Amino acid sequence: KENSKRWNPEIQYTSNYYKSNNVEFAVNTEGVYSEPRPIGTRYLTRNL
Amino acid sequence: STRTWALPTYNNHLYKQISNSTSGGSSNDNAYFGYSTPWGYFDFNRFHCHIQVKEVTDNNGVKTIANNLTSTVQVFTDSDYQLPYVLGSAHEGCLPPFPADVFMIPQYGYLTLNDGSQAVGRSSFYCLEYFPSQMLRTGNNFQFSYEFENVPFHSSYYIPGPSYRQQRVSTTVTQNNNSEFAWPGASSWALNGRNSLMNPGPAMASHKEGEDRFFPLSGSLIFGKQGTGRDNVDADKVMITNEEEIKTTNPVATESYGQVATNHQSAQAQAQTGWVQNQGILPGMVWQDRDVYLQGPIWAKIPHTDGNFHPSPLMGGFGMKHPPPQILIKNTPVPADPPTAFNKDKLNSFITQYSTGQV
Amino acid sequence: GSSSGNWHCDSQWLGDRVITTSTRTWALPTYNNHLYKQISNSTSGGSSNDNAYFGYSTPWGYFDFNRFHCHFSPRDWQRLINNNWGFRPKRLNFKLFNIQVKEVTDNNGVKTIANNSTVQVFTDSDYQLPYVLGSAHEGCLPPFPADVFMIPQYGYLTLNDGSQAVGRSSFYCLEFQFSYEFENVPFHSSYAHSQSLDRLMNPLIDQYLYYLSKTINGSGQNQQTLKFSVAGPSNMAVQGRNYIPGPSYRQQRVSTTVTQNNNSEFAWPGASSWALNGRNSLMNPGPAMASHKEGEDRFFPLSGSLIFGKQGTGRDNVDADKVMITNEEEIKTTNPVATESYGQVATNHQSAQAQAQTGWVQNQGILPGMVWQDRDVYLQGPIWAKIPHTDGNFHPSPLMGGFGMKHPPPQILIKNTPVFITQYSTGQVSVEIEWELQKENSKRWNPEIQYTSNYYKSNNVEFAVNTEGVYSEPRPIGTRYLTRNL
Amino acid sequence: YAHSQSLDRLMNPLIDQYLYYLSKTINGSGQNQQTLKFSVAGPSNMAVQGRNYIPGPSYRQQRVSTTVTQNNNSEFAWPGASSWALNGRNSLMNPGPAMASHKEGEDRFFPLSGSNEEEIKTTNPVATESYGQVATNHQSAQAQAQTGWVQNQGILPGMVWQDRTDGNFHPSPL
Amino acid sequence: MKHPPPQILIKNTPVPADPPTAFNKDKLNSFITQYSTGQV
Amino acid sequence: IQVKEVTDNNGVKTIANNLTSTVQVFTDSDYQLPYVLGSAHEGCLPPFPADVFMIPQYGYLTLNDGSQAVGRSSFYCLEYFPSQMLRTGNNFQFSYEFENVPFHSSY
Amino acid sequence: QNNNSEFAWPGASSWALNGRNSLMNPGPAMASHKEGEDRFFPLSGSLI
Amino acid sequence: EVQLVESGGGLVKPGGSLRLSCAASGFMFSSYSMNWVRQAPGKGLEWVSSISRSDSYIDYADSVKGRFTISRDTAMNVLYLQMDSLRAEDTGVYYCARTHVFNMFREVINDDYYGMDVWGQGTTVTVS
Amino acid sequence: SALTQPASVSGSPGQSITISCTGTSSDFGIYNSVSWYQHHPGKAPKLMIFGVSNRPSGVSNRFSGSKSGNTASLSISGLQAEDEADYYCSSFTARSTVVFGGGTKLTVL
Repeated sequence: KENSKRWNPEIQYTSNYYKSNNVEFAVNTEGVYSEPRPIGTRYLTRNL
Repeated sequence: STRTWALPTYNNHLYKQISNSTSGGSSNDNAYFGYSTPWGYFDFNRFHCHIQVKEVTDNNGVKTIANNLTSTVQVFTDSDYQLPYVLGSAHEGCLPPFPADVFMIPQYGYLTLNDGSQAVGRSSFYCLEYFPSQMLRTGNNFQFSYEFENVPFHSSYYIPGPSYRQQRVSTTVTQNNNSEFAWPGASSWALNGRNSLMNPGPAMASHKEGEDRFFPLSGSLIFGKQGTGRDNVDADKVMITNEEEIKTTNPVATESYGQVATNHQSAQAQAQTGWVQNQGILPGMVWQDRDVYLQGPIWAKIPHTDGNFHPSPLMGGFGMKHPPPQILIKNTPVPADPPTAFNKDKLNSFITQYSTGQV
Repeated sequence: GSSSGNWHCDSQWLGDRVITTSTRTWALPTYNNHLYKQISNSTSGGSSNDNAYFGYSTPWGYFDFNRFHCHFSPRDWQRLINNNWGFRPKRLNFKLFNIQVKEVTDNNGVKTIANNSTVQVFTDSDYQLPYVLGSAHEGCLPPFPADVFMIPQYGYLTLNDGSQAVGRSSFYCLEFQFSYEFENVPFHSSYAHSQSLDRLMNPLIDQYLYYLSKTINGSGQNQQTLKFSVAGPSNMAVQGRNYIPGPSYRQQRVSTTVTQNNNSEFAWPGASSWALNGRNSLMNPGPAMASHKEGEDRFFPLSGSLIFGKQGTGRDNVDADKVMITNEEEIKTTNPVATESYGQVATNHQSAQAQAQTGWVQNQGILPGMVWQDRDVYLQGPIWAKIPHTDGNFHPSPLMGGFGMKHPPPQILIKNTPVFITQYSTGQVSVEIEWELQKENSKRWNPEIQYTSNYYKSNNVEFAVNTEGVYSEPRPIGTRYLTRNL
Repeated sequence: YAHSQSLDRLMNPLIDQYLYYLSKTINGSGQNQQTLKFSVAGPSNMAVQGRNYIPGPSYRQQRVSTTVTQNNNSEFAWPGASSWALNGRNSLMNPGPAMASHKEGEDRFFPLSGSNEEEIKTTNPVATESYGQVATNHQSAQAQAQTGWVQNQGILPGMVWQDRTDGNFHPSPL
Repeated sequence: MKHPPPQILIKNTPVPADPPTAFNKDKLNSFITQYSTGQV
Repeated sequence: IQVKEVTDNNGVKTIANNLTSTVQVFTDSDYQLPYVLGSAHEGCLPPFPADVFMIPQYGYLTLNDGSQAVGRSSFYCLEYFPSQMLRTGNNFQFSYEFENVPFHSSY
Repeated sequence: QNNNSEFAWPGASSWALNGRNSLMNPGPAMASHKEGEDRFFPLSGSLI
Repeated sequence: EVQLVESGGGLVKPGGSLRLSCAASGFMFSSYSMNWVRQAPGKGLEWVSSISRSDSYIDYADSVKGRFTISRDTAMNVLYLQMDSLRAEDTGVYYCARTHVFNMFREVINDDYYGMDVWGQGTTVTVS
Repeated sequence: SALTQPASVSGSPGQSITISCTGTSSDFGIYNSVSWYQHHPGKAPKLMIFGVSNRPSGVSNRFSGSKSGNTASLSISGLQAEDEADYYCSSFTARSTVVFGGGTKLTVL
C-alpha cells in the first residue's frame, strides 16, 4: 500500500469520458474484443 | 410449477454491441446503446406462471439430431445484483400458463448510457463470463432457495391520491377526434431530452362511474388476446383492463385533480380559479395502488438511489429492494476441429447444439 | 509553562473506516467590546422587504469546521472518491488547548503586546441556541494546515416585521475537549449510474403490453380507428415502465457565451423563487436536478448550481472566469434536467369537435414510484445540516448536499473574558472525525473514470502554494466517479 | 408551541457565504452590452443566499376579507372556492393542507375554505399566496426570460411544514 | 543506509499579532517577531 | 528550550521572554519527506563545543523541466505530520538503532 | 526527420554471440526520450 | 500518432461553392471540438468556424457568417466545411484543428480555454 | 487583427528573444487562454503555449511565456536555427471565437 503523505493529488489511470462508436476494452459490433493502448503500471509517486 | 424448456445458441456464442444505428436510429427518443449476450435467462415473473443436450449436423441435405453426453450447461444466479436487472420491465418469455406447453428461453441483453447511438465514457460493459457459475452435464442438477424481504400485503377489495392527467380515448371511434393524436396527445415525462411516454402512470381510476366506454390513453395495461398480431391489431384483438375498483380513493385518470384560486378577489377583480392538471403528494392524501392481474407481473426491482417515495411499481405488484435473483444460462461452446497448424486467432467454428430439460 | 496538547494531523486508512485529524492555529478578538447589541436592516438602510432581518450580535465566537476540505487533504479526497461508493461520519472528537492570552498596550505612538485572564468556552448539546453552522457561512477552518485563521463572530436572527420586532421574538443571552457520536444517516452515494431510468429495458425481447399506435386509417373524413401494437425494441419510448424520474422545479438557462444570453437584466426578475410570509426568497440551489442535457456544456441553471470562487476573487460583481460553477451532470440519468420541463399532461377531453391538447409541466411534486439522486458533496462544500424541528418533513437531506441530521455536531462558543482592556487570545484546535466507508464491489469489465492530476508542464502545482505563499484550490472536486447499475 | 425563527432567516447575519450568485446579466445601456457578473451572497442581500430547506406545500385558497366592502360584489362562495374532484363529484377543500391564514400585518383577510393560523407562517406558505415562480421558457438573444406563478405545489425533497389503504403520506388529519 | 537516522524537523509555532475586531476570512498575515533557543 | 520575542520600541529593539510560546518538533521515521541530510550541506552542529549555531532551513526539490513543474511533482506540507509541541518546560527525546552496515575500512 | 536510407538493421545496436549478431532488444532499462523529444523512440529499445 | 488531413482545396471562380473535408485518424473524432482556420496569402492565421463535441454549438467568424456551414458526418470520422458564395478574400490555405482538452470529464461548466491541439498541413483554396 | 504583435524579430544563435503581443478591452486572455503557435512555412502550426504560460508535452523547455497586465510575451532562450518560423498568439474571446495576432517571423542570424 501507498503510505505517502503527498499533499496534492496523484496521477491516476482514468478512462477519458469520451463519445465514440465503441467502448474501449469491450467488444465491437462483430464481437471482437480489443485493447486500445498499452497500459503502464507506474502512476503513483514516491520519493527517490 | 414445472415446465419443459429449450435453449438454442445465441449470437454464435459472442458478445455483440447493439444500438439504434443497426436499426437506423430514426427518432432521438428511441436511441439506445447496449450489448447482447449469448446467455439465456429464466423469467417466471408473471402470476399465471403459478438436462438433456442435443447436437445437430447437416448430413447430405437433411439434419440429424443426436445426443451429446459430454457437453455442459453453465448456469448462475446473480445474488449480489451486480448485473443489469431485466426481469422488471415485463418482457415476454415467461413460463407458459398451461403446463403442457413447451417454451423457449429468451436471450439476455442490457442497455447502458449513450448519447445518440454512440457511447460515452461512463458507459460500462459487463462480461457475464466473469461471474462464477455452475457447469451441468446430463446427470447434474441446479437449485437454490430465496427469501423475499418483507413487503406489505396486496390489498384486494383526508383527500384523494395524486393525479397526472391522461388523454381520454373512447372505444367507439366516431366519438374520437378524426386526427392522429396517438403520440402528440400523450402524457409523457422527459429525461435527458428524450421524451418517454407515461405508461401506465400513477394508479388512477380509468373512468367516471357510469362511463364504462372511455379509457385513459396510456393509463391501463393492455393485454393481447391469444394469437393477436404484433403490429396494428384492432381493439377487439386486445384486452383493456380497467381500474374502476379504486375510484373511491383515487382521482379519475382523465380528469383534473381539482381547482385552485388564481388571484385575489376585490371590488375591481373577480374571484378566479384554474384547473389542477397534475398534483403531487400533499399531507393527508390516501391512495390505492394498481391492481395485479392473472396475466400481470409480480415484482419489480427498486432502482438503487438516494431516495424514492412509495416504491411499489406502477405496473403492479410488490416493489422490492432485493427481488428474486436473475438466473442466467448458456450452452458451453464445443469448438469444431481446429487446424493442425497453430493460428493465434480465436476459433469461430462451433458444433450446432442445443439443450433441453425441466425447470 | 507546560504545553497542554500536541499537534495531530494525519489520515489512518483502516479497512472500511477512515480517521482524519486536523489541527490549526486560531486567534480570537474581542467582538462588540463585550456587548450584546441588536441588529437589523435599519442599521444597513433597509432597502427591500425581501432583505429584512432582525437579530442580535454577540461577543462570543464559534468554531465552524462544517466544510469537507477541513478534514481532507486533496490526496485524501482522491483516495476516497476513486475507490468507494459511499461514506458517512460515524464519530467526532474535538480538542482545544494551548491557551495563550496576549494583552495589547499602546504606549506613546507604538503598540506593545505582552502575556497575561480566562477564556470561556461551552458547547450547546441541548440545542437551545440557534444553529448558524449549516448555512454555508464563512469562517470555517482553512484548508492548508499552515494557515492561521480568525474565529467568526456569533450572531443570530429571529422573527421580524420589516426591521421592527414582534411579541413572539426571542432574545438569548449565552451567559478543553469533548466527543460526539453522530446519529445514523444513510451513506452518501458517490457514483454515477451506468444506466438511465428510461433505458432499463432488455433490448432484445419485447413487452407483452400494448400501446395505441394509430388513431386514424389515413387522410380523409370519418377515418377514426384504434390500432394497437406491441411495445418492443423498435419503439422504446412507449414501453411500460415501473419508475419515473424525480421531481423538478424549473430554473432559467444561462449561457456562458455572453452573446447567447438575452440582452436584459434578468438575474432577479427571471430567477425561480419561493415566497414565505411575503418575503420572496430565491430558490438556491433548489432540488437536485441535472444542469444540462448531454452534450451541452455551455448552459447552466441560473440559480441551481453551487458556485464557488477562485483564490483572490472579490466579493462584488467579479468576472465569470473568477468563479467555479459546479457541474451536476452525473445525475442526469435519474433526474430531470434543471432547465427543462418535467413532461406533459392532457389539458382537455378530445371528441369529434375538439383536438387533443397538451401543455408542459413546469414543476412536479413527489409521485408514487419516483426515484432521484441527491446533490453531490464537494471538496469545498458543506458536510452536515440541522433538520429544522417541525411536525413534519420529507427526505430531510439538505439541498446543498451532505448529511441531514436532527442532532448535528454541537456549536462551540468561545469568548475572551472581559478584564475594559484590549485583549486577544490564541492557541490550537484539533478535530477528528471517524469516517465509515462502503467499498466498490462492481463487476464492470472496462476501466472506470478516475480523478487524475494533469500532465501539462506548468509553473505551479495544483493545490499547492505559489512563490508568494498563497495556497489556492484550482477547481472543485465533487465525488461521483465510480459507476453503478440503476 | 410556536417558532421564534423563520425558515428563510436561519442564517448568521454577521458572516458571508462562500457561495456566489449571478448578480448582473447586462453591463448597462443598450444593444451589445452583455456580461456575466457574479457576487457573494451575504448579509447585505439575504434573499439570494443558498438555503438547505424550503417551506411546506401549498394548494391555494381564495382570499376573503372581513370588511364586506373589499370583497367582490358577486356570488363567488362556491365557484370561487378551491376543490378536489372525485368520482366526477366536485368537493370543496376543507380545511385543506395546513398553511398560514394570512400574511404578517393583515388580520382582516382569511382563506375562504381553509378554517387563525398565523403561528405557523414561519415554515408554511400563506394560504392565499402562490408557492413561488418557475421559469416557463429558455431565454436567448431573441426571447426574454419568463416566469409563471406556481399556484399549487406538492411535496418536494427537503421540505418542512407544520400541522394544524395501500399508502398514505403524513397521515396526520386535517 | 536504506533507513538512515530520521530527519528532525522543528519550527516556532506562529503566534499572530492582534487580530482585527471584525472577521476577515483572509489568513492572518501579521505575526509577532519571535525566535527560540535551547540545547541539543 | 527557551523562547524570546523581539519588539522595536522607539528606535531600539527589546528582547523579552515569552513563556506561553510553544515549539513544534517531530521526527520523520517513515521516511515520507524528501531526505536532504545526505547532500553534505552546511548547517551541521559546529566542530567546537563552545560555538552556538543557527539551525538551517528545510526545503526540497521535486521534478522539473527548466523552472516549470510537471504533473508528477510533489508538494509536501510538513504541517500534515503529527509533531510534539514543546513549551519552555517540556523536553523531547527519542532513540534510534542503526541497521547493520559493514565496518568502514581504515588501513 | 529520419535519414533517407535503410538503416533498420545496419544502424541498430547488437550483441554478437558465437559469431551471430543478435539485435539488442529491448536492452537495459532506459528512458525512451528526453523531455519534449517524446516523438523520438529508440530503435530496438522498446516493447511494441 | 494523431493525424488530420485536409482535402478538397482547388480553383473556383468567385460566387462558386467549394466543400472541404478533413479526414481524422488515430483518435476518437467525436470526443473533440473541431474547427477550421484560414491563412490568406501573405497574411497571418485567421479563424473561420467551429463545431462542438456534441454538435450543439456551431460558431462562425464574423466575416464568413452565413456563407459557410460546418458539420461532421461521424459515421466515418471526417469534417466538412461547405463554402458558398466565395469572394476574392477567401483565397488561402485552410487548416483543420482540434481544440485540446486534457480531461473530457468537466468538473466545472466554465472551463478555461486551452487552444488548438492537432493541425493538418492544410489545403489551398483559390478563387479567380 | 485585434492583437498587436511586431512584424519581425531577429537574434543571433544563443541569445534570448522576447516576442510580445498586446490586446484590447477585456476579452484579451479571457479565461486562461493566451496561446502561442509556431508555424513553419508549409507545415502544420504547433501550439507552443496553452494557457498564460503552461506548455504542452511536445514543446521544448526553451520556449516560455508570461502575461503582465495587458501584454503577453513569448520568451525563446538558447536560440537555434531550427527556431526560425512564424509565431502567432491567440486568445479565446467572449463570444467563443479565437483571435490570432498578426504574427512575428523570427529570423535567426
